[PDB]
Amino acid sequence: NKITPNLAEFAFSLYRQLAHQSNSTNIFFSPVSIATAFAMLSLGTKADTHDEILEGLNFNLTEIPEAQIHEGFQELLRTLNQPDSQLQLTTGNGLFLSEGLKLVDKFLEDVKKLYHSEAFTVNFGDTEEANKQINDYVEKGTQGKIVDLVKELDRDTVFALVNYIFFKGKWERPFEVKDTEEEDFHVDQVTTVKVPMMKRLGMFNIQHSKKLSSWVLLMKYLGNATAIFFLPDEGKLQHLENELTHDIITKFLENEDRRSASLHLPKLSITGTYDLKSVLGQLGITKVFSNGADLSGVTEEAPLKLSKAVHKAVLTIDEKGAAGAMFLEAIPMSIPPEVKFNKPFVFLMIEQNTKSPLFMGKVVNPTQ
Repeated sequence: NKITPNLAEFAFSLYRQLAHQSNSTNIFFSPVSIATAFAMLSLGTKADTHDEILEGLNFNLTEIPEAQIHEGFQELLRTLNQPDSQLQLTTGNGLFLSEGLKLVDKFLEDVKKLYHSEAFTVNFGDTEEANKQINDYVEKGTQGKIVDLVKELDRDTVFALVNYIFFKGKWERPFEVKDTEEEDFHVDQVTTVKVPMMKRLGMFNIQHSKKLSSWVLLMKYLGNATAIFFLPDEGKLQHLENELTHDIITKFLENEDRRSASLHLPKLSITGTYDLKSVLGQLGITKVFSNGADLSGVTEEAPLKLSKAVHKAVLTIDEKGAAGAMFLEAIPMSIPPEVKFNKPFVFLMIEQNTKSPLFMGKVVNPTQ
């Protein structure tokens, strides 16, 4: 897991930029899927174009050899795509290139073999049909979950990247649907809205963190992932966002102690759609999107730039997800603390093998 600290730093850098853009929107993105997509893209780039990409993913190229970078990503892809995965994690990256380009066979091999991704040739001279084929690929890859992803291409487009991911996890210790009820969600300190709220009395990996001024809940999925929910104390959301570090996360993941709690957690159906050109440009990745791009590993003779790059992540949290593991947790008599995720909170999903940050986000209003 040599690249996990870099991915964690990329997650935070990406998160802190989005939360600065808008402070009143649900955030949800996949640090892993975005970083995978552009590490794969870097294989077709050279010189500064290449270096800007890996540095933008929080890799110090003076310290970590590039072979270890791509080895880390491909080992991460090996665990996420096990055929016997209960993770129910659907992700894909599509490269759409102008059919008039002479593509380097080495790049297409690396994309399909090393990164298990997809590359398509399209006639960008028909800009509305190229857009349809891009949206059809995402809709077919998500079996109808993500529809009409790309809303507009510009006529000069010759190279587009789409990165999607959809997660519906199954809780190892599930909630009962009968106990889900409508509850208040404090969008601010004087305002509430009603949302469907799951609840369960059980033995939770849960603690209050002085450092973060937050409650910290860890719940395991069926499969190889854990969800971490951060509930900030009153007026402490910005403090929580500032203080998150990879080492603080690791200590939480090492704790296996359990205490009783009456947990209230909203059902969630949230999506995030991001312009990676704009977003990753703020993180230093710009030349690959500019006329000066060195994409000579993709095509040798003709000029090329990445004209379009979109990321869409979809999350569903509910009670269960297809029956009968039958865990019995023993609940002590004492009064269990009431931990209600009924105000803005942050969350992070972690791949259990690599400790990689599969997702990160913030819920400011479950029914936005």
